[PDB]
Amino acid sequence: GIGAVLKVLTTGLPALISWIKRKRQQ
Amino acid sequence: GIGAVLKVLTTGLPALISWIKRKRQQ
Amino acid sequence: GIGAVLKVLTTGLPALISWIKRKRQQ
Amino acid sequence: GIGAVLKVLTTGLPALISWIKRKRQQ
Repeated sequence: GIGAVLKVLTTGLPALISWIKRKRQQ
Repeated sequence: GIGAVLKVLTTGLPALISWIKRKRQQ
Repeated sequence: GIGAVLKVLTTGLPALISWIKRKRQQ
Repeated sequence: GIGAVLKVLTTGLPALISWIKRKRQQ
């Protein structure tokens, strides 16, 4: 439920952002 | 991984959004 | 603040998910 | 666009996360 969602975001969002930026450059 | 973050975007984020909206009208 | 964030997510998240899936296949 | 969604991931999503956490402890 909410708590596991938050925890995935907190940990996993920074890598996602990096990735997406890379992909966009390419 | 991206894969884990990606599954939360598709299922836990939408429900979280609806949650936030409920709490804002309270 | 929160309301503009939500509104960007609601509208913009489905396209983001599609995109990311495509990129991952490639 | 992705570009618009991407800026919200980087600035409005983190603050929203902190918000949710405040509301959950209430």
